Amino acid sequence: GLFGAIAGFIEGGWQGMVDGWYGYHHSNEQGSGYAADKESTQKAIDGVTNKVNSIIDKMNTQFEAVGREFNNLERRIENLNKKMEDGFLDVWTYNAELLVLMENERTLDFHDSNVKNLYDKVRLQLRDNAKELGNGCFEFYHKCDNECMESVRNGTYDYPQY
Amino acid sequence: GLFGAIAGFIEGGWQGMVDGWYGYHHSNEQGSGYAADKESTQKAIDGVTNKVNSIIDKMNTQFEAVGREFNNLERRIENLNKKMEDGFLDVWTYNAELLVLMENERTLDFHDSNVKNLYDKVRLQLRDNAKELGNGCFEFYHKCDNECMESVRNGTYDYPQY
Amino acid sequence: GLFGAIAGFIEGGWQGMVDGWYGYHHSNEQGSGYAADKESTQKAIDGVTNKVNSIIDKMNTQFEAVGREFNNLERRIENLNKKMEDGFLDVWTYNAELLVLMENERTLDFHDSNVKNLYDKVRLQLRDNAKELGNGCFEFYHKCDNECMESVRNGTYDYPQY
Amino acid sequence: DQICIGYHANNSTEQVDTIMEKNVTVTHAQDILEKTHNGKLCDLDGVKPLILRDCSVAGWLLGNPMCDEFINVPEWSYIVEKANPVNDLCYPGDFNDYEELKHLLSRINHFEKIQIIPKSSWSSHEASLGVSSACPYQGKSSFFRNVVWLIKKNSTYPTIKRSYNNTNQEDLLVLWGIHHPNDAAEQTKLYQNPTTYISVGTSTLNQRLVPRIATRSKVNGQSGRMEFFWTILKPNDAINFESNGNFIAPEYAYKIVKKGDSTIMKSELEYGNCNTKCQTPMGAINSSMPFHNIHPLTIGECPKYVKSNRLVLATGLRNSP
Amino acid sequence: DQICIGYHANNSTEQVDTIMEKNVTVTHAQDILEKTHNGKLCDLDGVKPLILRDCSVAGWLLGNPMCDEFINVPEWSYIVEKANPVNDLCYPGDFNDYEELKHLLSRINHFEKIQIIPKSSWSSHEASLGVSSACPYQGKSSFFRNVVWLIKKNSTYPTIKRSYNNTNQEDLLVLWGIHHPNDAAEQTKLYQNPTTYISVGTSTLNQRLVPRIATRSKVNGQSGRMEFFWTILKPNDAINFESNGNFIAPEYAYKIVKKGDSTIMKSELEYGNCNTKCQTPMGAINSSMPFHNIHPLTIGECPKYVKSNRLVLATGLRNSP
Amino acid sequence: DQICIGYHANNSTEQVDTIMEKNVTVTHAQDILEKTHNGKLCDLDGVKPLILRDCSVAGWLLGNPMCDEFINVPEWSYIVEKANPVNDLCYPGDFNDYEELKHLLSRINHFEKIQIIPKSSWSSHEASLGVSSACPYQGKSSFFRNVVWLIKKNSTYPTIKRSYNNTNQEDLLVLWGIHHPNDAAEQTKLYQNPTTYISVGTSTLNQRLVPRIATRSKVNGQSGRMEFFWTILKPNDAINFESNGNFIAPEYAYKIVKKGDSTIMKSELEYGNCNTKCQTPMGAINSSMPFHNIHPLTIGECPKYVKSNRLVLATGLRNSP
Ligand SMILES: *[C@@H]1O[C@H](CO)[C@@H](O)[C@H](O[C@@H]2O[C@H](CO)[C@@H](O)[C@H](O)[C@H]2NC(C)=O)[C@H]1NC(C)=O
Ligand SMILES: *[C@@H]1O[C@H](CO)[C@@H](O)[C@H](O[C@@H]2O[C@H](CO)[C@@H](O)[C@H](O)[C@H]2NC(C)=O)[C@H]1NC(C)=O
Ligand SMILES: *[C@@H]1O[C@H](CO)[C@@H](O)[C@H](O[C@@H]2O[C@H](CO)[C@@H](O)[C@H](O)[C@H]2NC(C)=O)[C@H]1NC(C)=O
Ligand SMILES: *[C@H]1O[C@H](CO)[C@@H](O[C@@H]2O[C@H](CO)[C@@H](O)[C@H](O)[C@H]2NC(C)=O)[C@H](O)[C@H]1NC(C)=O
Ligand SMILES: *[C@H]1O[C@H](CO)[C@@H](O[C@@H]2O[C@H](CO)[C@@H](O)[C@H](O)[C@H]2NC(C)=O)[C@H](O)[C@H]1NC(C)=O
Ligand SMILES: *[C@H]1O[C@H](CO)[C@@H](O[C@@H]2O[C@H](CO)[C@@H](O)[C@H](O)[C@H]2NC(C)=O)[C@H](O)[C@H]1NC(C)=O
Ligand SMILES: *[C@@H]1O[C@H](CO)[C@@H](O)[C@H](O)[C@H]1NC(C)=O
Ligand SMILES: *[C@@H]1O[C@H](CO)[C@@H](O)[C@H](O)[C@H]1NC(C)=O
Ligand SMILES: *[C@@H]1O[C@H](CO)[C@@H](O)[C@H](O)[C@H]1NC(C)=O
Repeated sequence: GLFGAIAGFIEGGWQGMVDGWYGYHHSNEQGSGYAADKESTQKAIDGVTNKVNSIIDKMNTQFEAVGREFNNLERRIENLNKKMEDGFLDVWTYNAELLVLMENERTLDFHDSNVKNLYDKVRLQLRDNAKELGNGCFEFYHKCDNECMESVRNGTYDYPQY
Repeated sequence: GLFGAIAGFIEGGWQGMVDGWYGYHHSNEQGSGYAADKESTQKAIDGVTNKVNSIIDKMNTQFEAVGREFNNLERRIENLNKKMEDGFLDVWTYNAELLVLMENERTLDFHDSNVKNLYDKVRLQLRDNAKELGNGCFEFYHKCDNECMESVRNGTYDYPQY
Repeated sequence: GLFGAIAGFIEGGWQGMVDGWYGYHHSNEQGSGYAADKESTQKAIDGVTNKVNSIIDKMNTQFEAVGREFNNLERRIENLNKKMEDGFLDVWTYNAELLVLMENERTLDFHDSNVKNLYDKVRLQLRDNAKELGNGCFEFYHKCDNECMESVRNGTYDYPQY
Repeated sequence: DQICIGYHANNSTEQVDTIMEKNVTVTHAQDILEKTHNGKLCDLDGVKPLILRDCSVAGWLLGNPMCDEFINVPEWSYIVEKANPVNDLCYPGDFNDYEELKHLLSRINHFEKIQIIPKSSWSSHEASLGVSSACPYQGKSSFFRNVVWLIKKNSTYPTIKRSYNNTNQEDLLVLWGIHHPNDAAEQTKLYQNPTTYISVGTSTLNQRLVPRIATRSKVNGQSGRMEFFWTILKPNDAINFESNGNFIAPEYAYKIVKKGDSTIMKSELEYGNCNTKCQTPMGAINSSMPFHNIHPLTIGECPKYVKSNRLVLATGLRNSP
Repeated sequence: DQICIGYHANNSTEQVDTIMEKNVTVTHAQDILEKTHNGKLCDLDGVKPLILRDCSVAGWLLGNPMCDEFINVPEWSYIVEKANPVNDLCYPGDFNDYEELKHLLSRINHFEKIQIIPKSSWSSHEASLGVSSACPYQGKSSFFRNVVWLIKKNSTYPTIKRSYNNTNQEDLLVLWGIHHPNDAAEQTKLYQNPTTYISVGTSTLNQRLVPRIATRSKVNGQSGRMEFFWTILKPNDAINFESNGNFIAPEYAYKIVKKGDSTIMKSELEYGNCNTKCQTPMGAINSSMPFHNIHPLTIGECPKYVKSNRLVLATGLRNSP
Repeated sequence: DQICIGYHANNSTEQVDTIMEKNVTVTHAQDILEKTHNGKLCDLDGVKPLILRDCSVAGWLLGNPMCDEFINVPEWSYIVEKANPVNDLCYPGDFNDYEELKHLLSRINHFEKIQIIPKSSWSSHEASLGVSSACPYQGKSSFFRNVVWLIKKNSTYPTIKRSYNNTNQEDLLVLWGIHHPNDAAEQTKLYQNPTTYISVGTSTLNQRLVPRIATRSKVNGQSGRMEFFWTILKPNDAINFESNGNFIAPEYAYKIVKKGDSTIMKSELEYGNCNTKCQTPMGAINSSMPFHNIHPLTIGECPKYVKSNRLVLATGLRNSP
């Protein structure tokens, strides 16, 4: 993916994280677990929802065929009519298929970008107080209990404290 | 945004930087101030200008309606005509609205990318001679007077010197 | 470019790397050389190949003009016919030109992204065992013979070893 | 101790296409193309279609005696006609500007048939002998019930000079016809006079038909031909007829009570005892999808028709194996 | 000491839409849709339109005596006709292939009217008694000024055999007509002969009209009808007329001097004493925008018409609150 | 010691356009627009076109004596006609519903001409004197070879009552005509009877033509006119003709043996002794590209036509200077 996170430096997803699209997994002496990042998830939900409603709505006005009959010596205009109606269908079929292709690609990259941004947001907090393992994880130099972990998820990781 | 800089790790913009789209703010014992990065700004101006002229120009050739009249027993072709003209308007209205939507999204992401790239270009100069604060700023380990600051804006920051 | 690698922090390409789109150049006491990254290259080839076949194929169904004749007192429908056929050509010409423009832009950015991702994949292995020079290169703290270099290209660089 | 950043995965096998990659498995997806229908012709929001069954629009409107079912039909949502209805013009001929009239019915939901010229009204001509074996009814020779094939009386067809004034508020559809016989012997045998005409006038109409004699192939056992014409008589206008012979005179004409959104749908399907918001020639649609691929010719509140076999938007992200 | 990377912000409240987000505030934006017009009909690059006012194209070309304003009109950029002009055919009737002729005027900027058959030239028929109360002029009975309704002279309408040779360089539009009277009594009262015709020939035309007698609704107090015809007489060709009676003969015909880009625009608006590069039926456009949404039917150098209510491109970046 | 990440560069000068940047040099690119053709008219997959050369479709089908080359033509892939063929109707006139017939030929690959009414068969009329100097052949007066201009015999043109039964399996195209003479003197000089007609009937056709007398401009030295008509006679149907005079009778008619994909292509080019899969009016196309910009009217397995001057997709990456 364009942003390199999903199926990139983060090898795969988490069956175990059920309550959001992106989040954290922690590991300390007290235990381990998955916690969803609510802000980035909701952002992703709003964007994709608006994309779908945008797509549905732009396609709202679109060609409607109408039954039109012609006699045995009006073949030319019968054919003009058939061509005209078919032509618009082909145009609108193309618009629908291409839009879906193009936006699907952007939706996948959008998710990738959200993961990368959440990873960086964490990286930029921890700075040199943690080893960047290269797989999505940061190994702390200090011990980091559930309150410590929560502060990293907060946006609050007190760097001068550790 | 896809690149995570604008309204991301850089929280907001600068009312105080008036002479460009992207640039620097410095702070040392001598004072503080905003300086625009001319190269990245001009690059942004060229790209967006070409995008607008590309959009205007692709839409140049497009369906033109023409007055066409029919009598009381030519209803079928009158209707064919109305359908045909309306159909092309709907197609061209869709092309215009979708293009604007799609490219607006790309323009915003383009700016985001330019900011991120300018931030990285600075980061890659300073290396471990400055603390990466996580908000767009770098705090120097050494003192960094106006000549020092200018060298970072130059592309010239002499790393082995400091 | 959006991802900042191609013609960005990596100044230019390598005439000397002939067997792939992206790869590595090494330099040690034993010599120097170019080696292509096969995985990222093949990925790039698959994506671009599918893009071309997608483009060719979506355009497969498209308006076909047909010879239609009218007499001296059927001018209105002759004109309707000419307008209708011309209208579809303009629509399909626009679809072809815009698609090429839009996807060319994405193809260039795609390559940029692949380079950036390959650079990061290396960066994330080496961590603090190498200086990030800022130009695409990493200068090792330890000596790094051909076997060492190969392990960086492997995905195998043993960080706790060095 | 560590903290990792990650993303959702699940057991989804839904796939979406992109420009660069086909069949990408995703955690979540949204189909937007309706592919199914109920295979039936249904009422449109409670309003039943006019199903002409084995009759054509012409057989219906002229009153082909095989089309009695459609004498005084109630309001309709849309009309359904077969591709080749067997009960069209029972006595062979042409229906003039038939396609333009059909187009007119695409904007009509209801007719109210009324008698403008009574059959008893023809005191100088024979009004009950204009019947053919080509238009049988219950074993006997009959004819289009809405027009009267007038013939001579005691070897005299005197000139006809009739008028009808459209006094009612609603546009009136008026049908008449002309008979084209096989030869001069048949002309005198039916209408006496050798050279005849039918003149028809309104505020806008200036017509004068003359019978056209020729030997023709037999169709339904008849080598003669009936040519049918029509006009729309506006309110407060009058139509005048003048004829020597060969005149197929109106008896009943159609009052255009309700105008609106209709369509003549072409289908072999019969009534399916159902209701729907969206009807197509192959069946009715019941969906919330923005698109469908059943048939281009629809009526009602319908999704937008595309030729696609598949339209699926990614909502979620790339699902891990 | 520190150095920060940042981006411009300002006091802009301009907004743009994207696929994923509506109403995004940006530092800079560029509207590309022209939404305004001046509400007037104007000269097109200094060349004034032909404004037919209360006359139709037919009233104009035939010379309906209420349409004298448009006798010998100068060159025009475009034509403007109302939706239902009151001064059309003052004596009721039809104009044959009227829509095809109108289409022909979409490619004409100038006529130069000339006299091909003088009114004094009719030495055997009465050329100044062909007038009706349905075409009044200054309180008196008149008629289409460009054609002459010929009637009998001392109870004789002898056969007419006239020719006009298109000697001039420019295609010539020629109008004539036929009169359809109410009855046999009126036929003899005007043209004497009971059975008449009008034969018309050119290198391409092979016509023979016959009057059609019928009792019709009165329109403008007239139950008779006038049916008007036309052709384009090429240079160096000749048109021949032959008639027993009922012939409405050309006097004046139109020389097609200038061909070019024109249009028949439909509008109730009158002249607005202005000039413009781009005209629409609702008003003129003066803008540099690539798009507008005023009206699809434009003439001149115009932006491209779309049905949009809003088209705004982002140029700047996401503006901070 | 170091390791660097980098990307390919080469000596390519290929360029591609993007929205934001024109003329970007890339390492690899793929042209998708075919811009060349061979400038010739060719066989379509081994099947040669019908090249009418200086004849029109009418000249061909009626058998204008300058169009003998196209007597009994073999199967064709497509037809080629010049913009203004000189050998059209040698004796001036009109061809009725000519454009509808041309449209019919867009769906026909082969005719097989057959004799339905022998020329010797006309025992009561003169069948070999219907010739004009306007249709010369080898210095002598001739006529459309497929129809017979019948004239009187010993000052009598007795009524004609002929029938042809379409016994063969294949739809039959039948041509006939009517002669419109200059005056009453010429009517009696050719057909004796002053007032004539031609009646034509099939299961569907109910026609009765009457000659139309008028003085016309000379075209090819003739002021008379010939008006040609046609029908499609279905299998097992019969056509009946009745006439007093002026009847241009069928001799040969066309058997529609093969229906299929054809086109009437308009071009001044002659045969180019070649074969191709894709033909256009300006020349043949031999390419694998998805698009071309030669001409919109093509026949065969062709790329898709666009108005572009250039369509080049980037495959590689931005090439370094
Ligand atoms: C019958 O049709 C005529 C015209 O073809 C129409 O005018 C009649 O309506 C009345 O005509 C009267 C003239 O004698 C007129 O004085 C009266 O206003 C008019 N009625 C209306 C409602 O317009 C028609 N016959 C009727 C209504 O009995
Ligand atoms: C009148 O129209 C005829 C044909 O309908 C036309 O030919 C006349 O022009 C002249 O005809 C002469 C034949 O008598 C011919 O010798 C002469 O070349 C021709 N003139 C031109 C310019 O072609 C028309 N009458 C005229 C021009 O007086
Ligand atoms: C000639 O055309 C008639 C109708 O216009 C057609 O019916 C003839 O075919 C035969 O007609 C017979 C009636 O006399 C009938 O008994 C026979 O089935 C029918 N033949 C076919 C194959 O349908 C035509 N003449 C022929 C075939 O000689
Ligand atoms: C996020 O989490 C940190 C750690 O859990 C919060 O700080 C603690 O907050 C609790 C409850 O308010 C107090 O009882 C503790 O004394 C705090 N301890 C430490 C070590 O910080 C912080 O309040 C939270 N911040 C958010 C949600 O923004
Ligand atoms: C960018 O700025 C640095 C520092 O301002 C420049 O180096 C100085 O240049 C000035 C003027 O040329 C000299 O007087 C100084 O002696 C230099 N001092 C130092 C500390 O570098 C450098 O020339 C500039 N480089 C650019 C614009 O590329
Ligand atoms: C990638 O390369 C490293 C170094 O070249 C490989 O490790 C060596 O593999 C060779 C051959 O299998 C052995 O003889 C050596 O003993 C290994 N030496 C060292 C220092 O690692 C490794 O096998 C390769 N891994 C891949 C291709 O995944
Ligand atoms: C994608 O999946 C469909 C149906 O599951 C299959 O028919 C098709 O061949 C696949 N396409 C590709 C490109 O692998
Ligand atoms: C966006 O702004 C417009 C006008 O300012 C408003 O009418 C509209 O409701 C807003 N749309 C959304 C989706 O918030
Ligand atoms: C791009 O290149 C073409 C042909 O090589 C040239 O004609 C054109 O002017 C160039 N366009 C721009 C925008 O520089």
